[PDB]
Amino acid sequence: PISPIETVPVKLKPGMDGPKVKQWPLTEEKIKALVEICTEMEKEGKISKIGPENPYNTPVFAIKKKDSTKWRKLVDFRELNKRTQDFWEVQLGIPHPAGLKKKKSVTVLDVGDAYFSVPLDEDFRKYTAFTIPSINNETPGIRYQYNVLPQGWKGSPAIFQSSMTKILEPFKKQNPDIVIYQYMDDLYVGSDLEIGQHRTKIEELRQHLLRWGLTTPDKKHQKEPPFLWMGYELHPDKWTVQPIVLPEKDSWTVNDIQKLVGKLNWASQIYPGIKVRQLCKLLRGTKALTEVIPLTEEAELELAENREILKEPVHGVYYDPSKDLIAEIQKQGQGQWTYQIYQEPFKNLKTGKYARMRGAHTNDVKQLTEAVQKITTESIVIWGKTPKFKLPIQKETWETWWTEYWQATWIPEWEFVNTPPLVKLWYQLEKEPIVGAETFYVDGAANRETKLGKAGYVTNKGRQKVVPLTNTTNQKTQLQAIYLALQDSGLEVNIVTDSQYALGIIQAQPDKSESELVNQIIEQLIKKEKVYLAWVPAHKGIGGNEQVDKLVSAGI
Amino acid sequence: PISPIETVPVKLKPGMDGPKVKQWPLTEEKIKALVEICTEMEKEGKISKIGPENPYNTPVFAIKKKDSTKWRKLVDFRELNKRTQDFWEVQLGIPHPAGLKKKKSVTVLDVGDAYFSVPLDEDFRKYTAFTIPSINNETPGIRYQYNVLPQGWKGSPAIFQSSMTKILEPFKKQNPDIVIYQYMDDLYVGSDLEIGQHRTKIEELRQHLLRWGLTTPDGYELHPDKWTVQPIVLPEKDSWTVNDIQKLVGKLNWASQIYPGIKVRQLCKLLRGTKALTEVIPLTEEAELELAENREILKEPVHGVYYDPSKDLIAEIQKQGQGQWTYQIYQEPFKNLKTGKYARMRGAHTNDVKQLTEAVQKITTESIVIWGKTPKFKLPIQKETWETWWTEYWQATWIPEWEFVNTPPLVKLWY
Ligand SMILES: C=Cc1cc(N(C)C)nc(S(C)(=O)=O)n1
Repeated sequence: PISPIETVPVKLKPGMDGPKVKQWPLTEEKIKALVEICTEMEKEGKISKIGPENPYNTPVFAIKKKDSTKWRKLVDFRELNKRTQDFWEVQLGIPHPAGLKKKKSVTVLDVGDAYFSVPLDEDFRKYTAFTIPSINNETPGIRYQYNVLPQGWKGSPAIFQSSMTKILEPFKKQNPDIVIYQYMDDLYVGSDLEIGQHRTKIEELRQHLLRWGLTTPDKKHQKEPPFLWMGYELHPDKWTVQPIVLPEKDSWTVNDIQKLVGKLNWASQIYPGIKVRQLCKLLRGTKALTEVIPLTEEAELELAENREILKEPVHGVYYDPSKDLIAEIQKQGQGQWTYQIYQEPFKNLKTGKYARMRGAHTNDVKQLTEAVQKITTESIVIWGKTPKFKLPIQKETWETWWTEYWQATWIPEWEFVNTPPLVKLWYQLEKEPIVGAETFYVDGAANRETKLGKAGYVTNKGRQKVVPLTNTTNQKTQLQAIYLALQDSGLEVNIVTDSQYALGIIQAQPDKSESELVNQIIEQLIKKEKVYLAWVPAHKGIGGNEQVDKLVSAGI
Repeated sequence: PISPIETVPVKLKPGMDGPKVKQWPLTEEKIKALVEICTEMEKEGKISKIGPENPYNTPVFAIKKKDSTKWRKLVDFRELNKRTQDFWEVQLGIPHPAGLKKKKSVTVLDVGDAYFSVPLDEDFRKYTAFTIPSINNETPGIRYQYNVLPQGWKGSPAIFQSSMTKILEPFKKQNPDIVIYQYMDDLYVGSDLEIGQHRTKIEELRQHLLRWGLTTPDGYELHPDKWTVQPIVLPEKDSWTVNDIQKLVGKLNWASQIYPGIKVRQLCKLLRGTKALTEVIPLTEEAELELAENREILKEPVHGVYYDPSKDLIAEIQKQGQGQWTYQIYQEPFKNLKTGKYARMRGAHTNDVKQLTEAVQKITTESIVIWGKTPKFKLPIQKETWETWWTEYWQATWIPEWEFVNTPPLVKLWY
């Protein structure tokens, strides 16, 4: 039926107007499948023919599809969606299995139809009109309009979830021990009542729902140990995710693909590594959501790797509030980090791979710190508390680092886990100039026009170099010159530069970098025993710098 | 209660929409606090439940005040403030008591309990939307909008300012010595009397506010004189190597952007040729002149530096190491209104984020007292870290704006 709830008022966007997209129909086939699906819905009260004529309109490309001889209408609200006011997303994300607690009894009611049982703001139905054509390529024709939350409309899950938390509030009041969680058409009902009393609440609730125009199936799905909520598999002692299969078809209607983005980004909350921010481009605007679309080289690649991650099922335990949460991280494939979150050993709640990397020149300690943060945020979101950490790093490696890092950093309570590759500092710069070391005066220069330059050095021992360069930029030859100095010198060296740029990077202490060059410098750096890098202002005629500057400058 | 007053109408800046700021996740301890609190507030008509037809939101969270206590709500109205900020008159009452910074002590009170009396303009309520989150997204968020003047809104002390002047008139008469500045949600109260006295004339003011129906906690103690600017200073040790002189020159060369009389050439003369870093250089007279000369410019404070009221105040912080933090407050590059340090850390406190959080507050209450404006911060931290931990040490009812930066090699040029 149709819930008696009070409707949510819905405005068209600030200064805007409804969809006047004319239908591109005529098929003489399936135009009969509609008017049958319509006239059924017209009776359930979900729609109704519009009197005093006009206007507005939305498409109705109905796709009966290989559902095994079915007739399905498919209003395309894509254009009406762009004119409907924004709504607030009242959740921070989709719930995560590991965040559930053990309950003696749980039931999962399937709200039947749902969007279809909540009425639409009366003043706003007008903009939801559509059309079914006929023989005579002229009206004739027929024109309906929605009285209830339409399928693809922009406001239909936000409004529907609001209508629901309303309808439940009374029932949650009389029953404070029952926990009801909603998520689309699925409603999870946990409880620590004896199997028998539970089933009775579950009946009282199904009646409340019904008095409010909401029907819930009594034959109940296929409820064995695999009870299904939000596509997770809940067992009294573990949850498991139904491996997702991404079927390969080239009948990739704009729809079929539009449905793929939905499934994939639902999965990224369980599976680490799903990318969908690619094939989205195979959309944008309005381009007939029946118009078979060809797989590109950019999307058909990734979608191909997607099937790979979803390949292997995932599962874990439930959360127990009396114990702490422990997070363990390990280093993997350079910039690849693995982590597990558990409370009792070997009994993981959630596992993941963090990659990202932050900056153009990072290193292991700062990269670890980034992971300790991302993991921390996750723990607050899912369980609302902070975990204790086990980390491949020594109290003294971390200690010397933060205590010699110009920025501010911090990790919560942690414990050294002596494990496989430890995280360590791959070299350190001297704080004082080294005595009896060849003091290298470095510098480069580039001509922003011709793109030519030179990089070179000058020492206090008469050693000199100047290299001519093609297709470089000033700040690149500043790093080039520093590299020279490194590679033409003993294990212990004093370099002196005028590039605050070049000095920034090196002082950070990167061990990995975007630029190959910085890597070569990194390599050279760790091969040395003692290195001290120094800065001085250009063009003050400071001894050493002045000579090097002049030398590389037949470009300037 | 909700005293029968005409809603003072209010309208955002032109061209602008109300706030739509995503909500940060909160710990369970905090969500419980915010659920209780709002529950009382909704009972008392102060706020109302709204649905998702209201596209506007504003982060909420909870802090545990200064020197321990029990939870308090705090609504991060930053986005709504700068979307509404300074409308017409009614603005920041008086152009800030230029005197207050001079007073021997200043005390802070939380008159925020006001504001819940005055209704809020109908057509604005929606812009005040805010949403308590859900652990693991189990239940939907619980959304409320405001019906009365909200605590962090800046438009609140403005609208209430007529009434606060009345309430206070009698007190400022019986006490024309004592200075009283309202900023946002606190009253800054500065006398010259002796501690025991001043702290007495504060309670009188609390009871005086009670007798007019305001009610306060039942902040800090602040000693404005003794916020001494920190003058840039050069190394003293005699035994200059080619290094020491090079640092010396680079610093003076930068510091010559602040003080235009500074000269370097006699020090570059000592460095002619391609010498090694370690090599000790005899300080020539002409140099030791330039150095004593220069040393004695870095002494006298600067001239040509005047607060400009229509311009934002900026504030940079640099981590200096031994629990020490240096900061400068300025409005155009190199023209510093103030510069200070902040220290006092060891053992059960050492925690970059905590110290940086404390410094950010102290710097900010210096600015309120000195100019009646909060500074837009340049924080030497990483977005993620900072956003991850700040509400754990915050104890103030306002929130300055901030940006995230990589401190340059100028940590050196200050200390
Ligand atoms: C495509 C959306 C979507 C949505 C969804 N939910 C929201 C349970 N589940 C799936 S599934 C069956 O593929 O795991 N997909």
